[PDB]
Amino acid sequence: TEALYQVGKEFTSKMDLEKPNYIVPDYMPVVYDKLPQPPSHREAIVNSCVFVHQTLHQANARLAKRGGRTMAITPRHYLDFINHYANLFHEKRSELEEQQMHLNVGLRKIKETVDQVEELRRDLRIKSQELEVKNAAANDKLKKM
Amino acid sequence: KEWIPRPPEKYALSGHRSPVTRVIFHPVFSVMVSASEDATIKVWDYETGDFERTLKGHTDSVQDISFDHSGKLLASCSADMTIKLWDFQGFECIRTMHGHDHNVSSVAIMPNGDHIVSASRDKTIKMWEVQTGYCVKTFTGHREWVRMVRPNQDGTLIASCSNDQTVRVWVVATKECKAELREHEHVVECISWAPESSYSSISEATGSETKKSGKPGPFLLSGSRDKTIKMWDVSTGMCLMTLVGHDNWVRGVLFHSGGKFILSCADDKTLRVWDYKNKRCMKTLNAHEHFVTSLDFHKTAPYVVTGSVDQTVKVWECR
Amino acid sequence: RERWEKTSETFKNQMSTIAGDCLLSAAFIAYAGYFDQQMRQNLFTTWSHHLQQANIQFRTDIARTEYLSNADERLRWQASSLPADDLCTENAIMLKR
Repeated sequence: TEALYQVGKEFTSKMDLEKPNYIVPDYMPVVYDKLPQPPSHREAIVNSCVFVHQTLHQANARLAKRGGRTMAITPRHYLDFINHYANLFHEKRSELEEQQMHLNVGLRKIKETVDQVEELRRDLRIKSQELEVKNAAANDKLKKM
Repeated sequence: KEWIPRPPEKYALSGHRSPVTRVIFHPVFSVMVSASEDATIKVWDYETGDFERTLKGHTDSVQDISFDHSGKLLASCSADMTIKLWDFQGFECIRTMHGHDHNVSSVAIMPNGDHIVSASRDKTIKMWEVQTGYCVKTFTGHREWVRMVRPNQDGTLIASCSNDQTVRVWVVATKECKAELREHEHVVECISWAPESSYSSISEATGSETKKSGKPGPFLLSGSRDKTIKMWDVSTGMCLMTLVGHDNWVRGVLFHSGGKFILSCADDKTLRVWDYKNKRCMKTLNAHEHFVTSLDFHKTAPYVVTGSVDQTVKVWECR
Repeated sequence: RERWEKTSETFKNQMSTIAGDCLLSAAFIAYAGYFDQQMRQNLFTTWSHHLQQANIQFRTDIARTEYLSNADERLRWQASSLPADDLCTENAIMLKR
């Protein structure tokens, strides 16, 4: 269990995995015995990973007891698990960041659009006023003549 | 050294699709980093002007970026209300501290290399821990948008300029505004302090009298949108002399590494280097076809960089 | 505009659950390959309960097949005569990732 925990820590050190507002549960399902008593978010995540790896052993034992066919669970499975975790975290986070960026740009464009619509209205008002003055002048000059 | 930029450029780097907001130099490597308004922070090799990489973590437009003393971490702020910390060995974001409501404008790591300062529209300056990411203390007293923030040479004193016409110096331990300055004609935008090698050069430049300890005291400078660049005393809070002649709004100021000249950019499309001790050098050099946003001076190399609204970063030799 | 504003508002909450969602999806890709649907579901339920007990945020609404693959990829797989089944979709995802 210690080896799995250490591998998880070292592999996920690059990962963000930092929640400042993390709330420690009253009864945390402790898997790694040497886990710090007030664990952080990263330590909890690594504990969850180790728990998953041991859950696979329990599942294989359950299948063997019933008489089914089981495949050996190896540390290479753990390495694939953490590699997939890293890749999925990076991919999903980057995709979310891209989507939010583009949505923000679109919202800014729409706001600029409505602001320009308000400018267009007052431009139209000025145009109407000048048309009025011109037509009135011409009518009464014809009246003079 | 008597390093002076010259009208001919070396490279005009144009990779950003949006206006560039700030440019800095790597402390040790031959690397210059430019943040722009398209939420992307690009990394270039200024010696040969070669695009190296880009970091696209930020959501909204990146405002300010800053290295540490060792150059192993890169603090960045953006309009997405968050502060990102980048590991410069592999170039991936490692810690994204949140909070500090509304657009964050400036960010800086004081030389101790364990904490970060940040300033934003929410009229306050937050302190963060690099290792953990917890905002431990918040500085209040600015009544308006805080624009640019810089610490001292040993991580004890901080300067915050804002739209409120006041430049406030804050102390790490006591969290009190020891010096508050309200004297500028219009909004102060950019600040930068004096290195060691310049304090002596100020004494004959202004005629200031040494105190009982004999040290001239720490210094400030503040450029303000009123086209004025005013250099200030930390210990007293009184004006020594003022630089006037900038056509348009000033945006970036810093001291020459030798502590002898003044190099500043402004919205006047030009870069101005001015003498202060005897007011001899007044060289104005057109830099960009459009508004010029920020600049930086290399500590040892004879190079300076300027980032402008034209989505172009330019490199000037020093001679 | 309304939809984009809603999504931009929920951006922070989505970012909050990436760790849990990616943990579950990676565990499914790495481990649940050999098992039938019943045991895959049992393993997923056990992992979800453990994450709940550890106060680790994860989205319990989205399906794993939707989370790990986009609609275009699913349409292409169906064009490759892949059966329209959840387990077959999971198998294709594992054959991809």
